[PDB]
Amino acid sequence: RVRSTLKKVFGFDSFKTPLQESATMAVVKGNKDVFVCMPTGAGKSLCYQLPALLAKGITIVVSPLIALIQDQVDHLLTLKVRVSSLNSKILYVVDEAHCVSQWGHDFRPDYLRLGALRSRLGHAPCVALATATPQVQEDVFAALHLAIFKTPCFRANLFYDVQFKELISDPYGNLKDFCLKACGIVYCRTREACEQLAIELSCRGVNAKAYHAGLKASERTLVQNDWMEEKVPVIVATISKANVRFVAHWNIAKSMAGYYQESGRAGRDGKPSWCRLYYSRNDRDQVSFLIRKEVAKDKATIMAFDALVTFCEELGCRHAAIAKYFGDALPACAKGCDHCQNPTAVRRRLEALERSSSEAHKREWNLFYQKQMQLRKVPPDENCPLKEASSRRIPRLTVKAREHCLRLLEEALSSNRQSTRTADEADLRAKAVELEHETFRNAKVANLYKASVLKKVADIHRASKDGQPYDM
Amino acid sequence: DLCKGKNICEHGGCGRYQPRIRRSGLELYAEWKHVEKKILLSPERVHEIFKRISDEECFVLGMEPR
DNA sequence: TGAAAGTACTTGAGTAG
Ligand SMILES: Nc1ncnc2c1ncn2[C@@H]1O[C@H](COP(=O)(O)OP(=O)(O)O)[C@@H](O)[C@H]1O
Repeated sequence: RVRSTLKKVFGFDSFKTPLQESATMAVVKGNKDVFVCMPTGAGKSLCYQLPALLAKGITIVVSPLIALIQDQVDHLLTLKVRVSSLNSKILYVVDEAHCVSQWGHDFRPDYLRLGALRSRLGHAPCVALATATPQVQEDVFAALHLAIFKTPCFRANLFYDVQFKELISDPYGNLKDFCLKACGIVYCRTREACEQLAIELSCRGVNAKAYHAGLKASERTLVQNDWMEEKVPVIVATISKANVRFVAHWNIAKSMAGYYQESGRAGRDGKPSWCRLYYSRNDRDQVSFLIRKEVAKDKATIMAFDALVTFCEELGCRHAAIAKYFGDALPACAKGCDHCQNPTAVRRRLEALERSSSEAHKREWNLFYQKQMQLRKVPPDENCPLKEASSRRIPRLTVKAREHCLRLLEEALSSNRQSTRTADEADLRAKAVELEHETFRNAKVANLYKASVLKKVADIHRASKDGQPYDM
Repeated sequence: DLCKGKNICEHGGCGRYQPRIRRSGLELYAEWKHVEKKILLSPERVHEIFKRISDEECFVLGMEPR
């Protein structure tokens, strides 16, 4: 029943995107894992629920988003499908490839269970379903470790363009005008993502409704259903229509594929949806701070964010850059990209940004130093003569460094023995242990430890030169 | 001080917005941001605005009606 | 050439799935 299932069973089979038919075949033929990556609205429910209807057993789906799981279950119930929501024939395939990825801003999971169920039914369809990007794609090929159904020219329904806030006198007014010359869903950075931006837009006469973590679930469902029937044209969301006149980002997204996913929820039919990106250097540094303190509390995150930064600052087509990022061939796309519509305008804008890049003083200098230095960034073997050698009270003080300082102290003690006739080496071992431990407890940073041991060895040399024995 | 930060008329009806009043010498201006843009607030207009304020709404402003 | 200090006002501004 690769195609004999038809729309009559659930709702679907019409070869939505002709390889959509093969999307069933890619599962029907059992071609291991097929990298299904298509623009939103592609009927992936046909791709990975038809085998769920046709599996000899179960086809457990990894759709973390419980609300998403329940919505899928009920929408398929409207299509008469034996699917059950286990969230909180089908029990609710490695679905939601962004769930196992931090780039799709969905790497917020827990154990296996559903994943464990999938590993149990590996004989049953093992599918992976908009993350086919060498960084992200190989992350799926490594972290998840599975044909690429990535769209050949991604999507030409978005008029990608980048406008810099520094160049614009009134970024709020500029985004209001851009929305005017175009429903709409807008994302941005944290620190009350919705509230302030939505208030400013509403003051601009463009009713923007907030969707934040602190908002009530009743508010969430009200704004969602209002946005469904065009009651509220503009909805602001943090990370949470076939028209979607604007998906502009006031601030940069958390991850490159995160930005792709947040801008990829437009044009269900394929109608143009503009889509614009606003970039700020201060925003770049702030998010660099955030990601660095996140990874501190891993290098792929900073590498991909730098890739995003250079993508927003490169002289070339945005679709070409995403092909470099998503691994596709040359897009060869017509007008609809900022460099495609006007290379000169993009080059002039980047040049203008480069030219315009340049108690309050305390915090200003602190932020400057942090932003300008951030971008610039073993147990004792057998017989180490150190007291509590397995300690790290002094940062970046390697045990080999401790051994070297101890050897400097030990040759100092040997010279003191040759000059003052100390007892022997057997108790000199314990004496060196005590001296090094005292120097350890009297210093905090590594340089301070080196300075203190240098001062102590200078004092030992002074005592040896004086001729008196090195007393306590 | 409490009422300056509200640019939107919530409470009661009149869901419309409130302009920014800027004084240039002897002239007032209602610089409507985007909801034309600048209108020289005529004193007859402010007279019409003020004549509608209820007694409660002016006594709370400190101005006794009588 | 060679007034100046306290209180206004007047603006833009400002953390998660
Ligand atoms: N093969 C098809 N032919 C015609 N309409 C379809 C087809 N497949 C899906 N549709 C409709 O498109 C909707 C999209 O479902 P979904 O699987 O969530 O899309 P997406 O690929 O973006 O995940 C479905 O609810 C379905 O009703």
